[PDB]
Amino acid sequence: SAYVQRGAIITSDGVTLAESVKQDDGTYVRNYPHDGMASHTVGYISTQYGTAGIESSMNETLTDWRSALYSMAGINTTGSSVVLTINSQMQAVAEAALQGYSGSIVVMDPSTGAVLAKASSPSYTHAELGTSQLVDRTTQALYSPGSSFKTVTLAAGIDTHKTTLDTTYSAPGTMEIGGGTIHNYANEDMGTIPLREAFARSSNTALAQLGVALGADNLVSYARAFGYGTALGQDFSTTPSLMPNPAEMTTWELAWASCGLPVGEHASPAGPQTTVMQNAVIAAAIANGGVVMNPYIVDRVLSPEGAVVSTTSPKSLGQAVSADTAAQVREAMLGVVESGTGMGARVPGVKIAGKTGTADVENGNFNSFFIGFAPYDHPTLVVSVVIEGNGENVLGYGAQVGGRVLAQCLNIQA
Ligand SMILES: *C(=O)[C@@H](NC(=O)Cc1ccccc1)[C@@H]1N[C@@H](C(=O)O)C(C)(C)S1
Repeated sequence: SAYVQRGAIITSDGVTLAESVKQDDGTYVRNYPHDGMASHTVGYISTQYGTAGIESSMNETLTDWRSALYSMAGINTTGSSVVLTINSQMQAVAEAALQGYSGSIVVMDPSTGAVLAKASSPSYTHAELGTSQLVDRTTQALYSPGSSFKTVTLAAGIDTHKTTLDTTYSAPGTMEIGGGTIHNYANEDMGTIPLREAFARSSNTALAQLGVALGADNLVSYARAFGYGTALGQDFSTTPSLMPNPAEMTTWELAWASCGLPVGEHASPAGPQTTVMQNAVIAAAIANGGVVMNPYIVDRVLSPEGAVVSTTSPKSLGQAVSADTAAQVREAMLGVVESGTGMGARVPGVKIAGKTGTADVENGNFNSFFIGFAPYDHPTLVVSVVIEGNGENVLGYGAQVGGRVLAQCLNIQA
């Protein structure tokens, strides 16, 4: 079977990232041009390091008594190739934006869930497998989403008709909720302000009240309608994002969960805990009139004849919030970037909307998050980013990175 030629893995814009080369021996050596590009996505079949990506998720596609003879094991056959949805140019954009940081970025089409760029850092080359990096931080690492999760809280509060963007909230520096103390960043007392402004400035005190008003059943149900609990990806592996069993939640737990911090202590997992990919699916469903799409990364499969054997169809995971709700959420996210905590994602000449977040992790470090879309009117791309601080002060980086990736990718599209 080592005399059987495996198919190629190609990008949407025709860049071959994996291919088989017949050696004088007869056997084929798996080669990888542009080694280092989209490593986690392209993947590998390694005794030592395991399996990952397309090499393994499309393994069988890539892989008479003519069958006995090893000498004819090639004349008879060749494996079918896989054309990804990844666009090599957008992929380089994301990879360059991650240089010198650990974290990840996903760029997707909101109307279909097609993943156009997917990158994790640090990365590696296939050549190195011959000798942290291996974790795919887009899909197989979980993180506290922090305030990026407030997009869900907000969408739920509006969709259930429990609040509006102009409804005022008290946003004090600290407040006591269910026996515990919720606090705004730097205990900033913002006074009484509309929900749009609490969202823009990312007040934990205000969003925690929305959380408590919604209740645990509503917060979980809406998180799940956005994809939590699903192994996202029609043709790639994502670890499901997690929420607790609502019945086990406490009011304080619910308060922080509504701001993206998981503090639960119970049999079911603490939440929320998200993947970067799940964050993208939320941004996309909001940009997409509330319709959630199951992301995908294979466009089509080709026979060795350079012929189309199948094409992926975009598929919905359901409608998480109504169109009217999504339009209000989009307007709120535009405010974050225009006058709130996401001002760093602004790029002159383009209109960008999103939501930021920052979350403390182990050893006093923190992570920076950004989800968003562009252009504001008729969005054609969505971005999700995490920049892990790991000692460095990365406050605001997710948003700077997100806006720049969005703008560059839009130019690529033009
Ligand atoms: C949501 O992410 C909130 N984050 C925090 O309150 C905790 C935190 C942890 C480390 C450093 C700073 C804050 C609020 N939203 C973020 C954000 O939008 O990035 C703020 C930093 C604005 S506070």
